[PDB]
Amino acid sequence: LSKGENVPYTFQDEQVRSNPYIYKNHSGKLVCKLCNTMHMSWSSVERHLGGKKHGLNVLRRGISIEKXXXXXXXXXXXXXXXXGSVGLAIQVNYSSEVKENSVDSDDKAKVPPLIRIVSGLELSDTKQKGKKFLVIAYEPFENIAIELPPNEILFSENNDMDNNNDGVDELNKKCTFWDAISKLYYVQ
Amino acid sequence: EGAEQVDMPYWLYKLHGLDREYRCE
Amino acid sequence: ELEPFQKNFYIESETVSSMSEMEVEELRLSLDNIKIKGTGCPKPVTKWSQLGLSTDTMVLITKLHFGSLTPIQSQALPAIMSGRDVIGISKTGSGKTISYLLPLLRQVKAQRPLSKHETGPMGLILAPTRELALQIHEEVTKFTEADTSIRSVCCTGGSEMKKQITDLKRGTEIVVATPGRFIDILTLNDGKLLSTKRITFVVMDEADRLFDLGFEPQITQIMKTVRPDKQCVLFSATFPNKLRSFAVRVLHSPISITINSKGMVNENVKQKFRICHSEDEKFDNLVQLIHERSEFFDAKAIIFVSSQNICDFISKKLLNAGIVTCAIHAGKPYQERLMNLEKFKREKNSILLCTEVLSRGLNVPEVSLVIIYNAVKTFAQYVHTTGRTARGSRSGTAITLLLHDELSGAYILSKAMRDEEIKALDPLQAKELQEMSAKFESGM
RNA sequence: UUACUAAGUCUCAUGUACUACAU
RNA sequence: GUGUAGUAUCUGUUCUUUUCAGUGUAACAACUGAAAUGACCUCGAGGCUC
Repeated sequence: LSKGENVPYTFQDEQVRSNPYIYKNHSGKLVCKLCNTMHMSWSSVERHLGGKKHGLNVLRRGISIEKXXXXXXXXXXXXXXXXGSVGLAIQVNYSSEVKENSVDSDDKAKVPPLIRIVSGLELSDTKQKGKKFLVIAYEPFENIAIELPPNEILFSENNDMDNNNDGVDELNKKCTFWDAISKLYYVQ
Repeated sequence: EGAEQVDMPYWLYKLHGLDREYRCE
Repeated sequence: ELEPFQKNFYIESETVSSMSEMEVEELRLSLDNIKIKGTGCPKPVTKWSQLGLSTDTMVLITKLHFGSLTPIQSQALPAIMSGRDVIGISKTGSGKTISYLLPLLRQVKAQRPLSKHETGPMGLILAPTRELALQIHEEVTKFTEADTSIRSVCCTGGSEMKKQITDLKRGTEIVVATPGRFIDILTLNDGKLLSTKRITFVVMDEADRLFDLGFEPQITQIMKTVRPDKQCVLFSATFPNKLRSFAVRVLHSPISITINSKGMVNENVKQKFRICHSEDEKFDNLVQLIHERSEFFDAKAIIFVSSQNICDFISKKLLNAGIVTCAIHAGKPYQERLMNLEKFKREKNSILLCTEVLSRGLNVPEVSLVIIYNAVKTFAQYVHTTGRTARGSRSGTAITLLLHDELSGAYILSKAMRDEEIKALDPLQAKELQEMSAKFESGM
């Protein structure tokens, strides 16, 4: 059952071993140095190797081994209404190929204007606050804001049928249009 | 539409004392 | 006072029921030498459609099983669907599982549903290992999936008991189990979570293994809580004495089905062939054979031919060439048949010349050489002709002279010869044989 | 740099000792 | 160099009805009794749920 292999004694001061684990101590018995278990016969040794006990100690031993031009554009606010409530609509116009003739290197040129709702709680001056602003931004031109005293207007409920191209946010895809051919940004 | 393909210690954990979930307050 | 129930759900298709007995023998020989024991065995089927299964099931199966019915399926399906107790000896991977599942599904389906107070099951399948039980139960589910009137629960060891108890709470029409776990579940809680009272069908698969893994006590006790008019089938790759003994104890009028246990022809018979290209060449070989034999000098031979006209011709032919034969066929007056038979049994190293049809009944002792001059066309006729030389240790040699065009004849030889018999002959003859047989086989 | 604790019960097998009892 | 009965000790293997109440226990363990069925929600856990 030993398959003719020679297992040297533990005290013989270590030829490569099949398993460098099962040894024979000062006595004739066979032992697993990791498991610290004594085994009478080589059959018992093979039961030990095929047993889950020895394997667990092998995994434990492996774990031990591992151990900006700012130019104000022109806005055109206008009180709108549909059905069934009231909403706001803004018409922002941009340059007429006047200065954009020097910059055309596909650097976010494909990116349309972006809007975000900002709380006045944070300002460069920090004096008064308590209302929101519908900020609109484009790379070269300067940012623009619109005060929204009303807690909620035109804040709709599942307008479209839940299609998921987040773009920037639900606000932008939900209610903005960018006439890039004429350079007119509508928001409502 | 558009789904195209191409081409163990059983008695030991009870003995340990997990027959009754213990708690530290 | 037991509740009566139906076990025979089999309606033999007309095309099958038209088959004669000789036809049925032949079909069994062709299906890997199916051997049966027991009385009243229904004829094997050869097509899924001869079993009268709904279209759903048909679609599903095909899907479930691809290609031709296996030999075990061909014979076990109608025997089990008929309600018979069956011993099925065949290898793992022979498709045996559906052989019992289909009839089991049918039988359980027909019974009234489990009442609000009945646990089930109606059908029980026992397996010796968790791995086999899980595999069987997976099959079952592929059928119980469509039909919500039928559940299966798999109850094995090496697995949470509480988990399986939650199942069995809800009742179940079918259980697949290892014997220990099942017995454990039966006895548990006063045996109030599982009843054996409605079990009408028990299957034991890999039955030889059940004794191997120490389950005799469990399966014996289980059969003791099951009504003795239950239908029971035992499937196993081998048939150890323990199983043989167990079957007598648990089965009624069993039909045993064994697939190609031994060879169709006695393994001591040396089967050979020679492929020829003209009747003349066949005749040249026949003569060379008859002379050659002499250098090895009771020792007698029988040439088998296919017809009375051929027998007469070859008789005269062999005569004109210096060879005297004792010719026999049913166109000859019985008085001269007797004269030739006695001359054959009298004279040393005699040669009988006989039609293949008279082979089974010839009243002569075994001979040292059979030369089949016209390749036979059936397995049954090949067995009867070659068996004329069969004699355990003293068996001789059977040689077929085959013609290039005799495709069905090659099919028979390729199926009845031992692999090592085909190896010892010329590799080109061998190659032609296999080509001939393949062509015939795709010819259908 | 890993801050020091694992086998138990059952089942069916193997390892090894032993105790009365007979040639 | 044997046989009858019987014992002890390794090792392998494996986790027995999910719960409740009583006995029991240092606490366990173990033992003693019964048994839910159905629906729903979030990530085997969870419910002043019905």
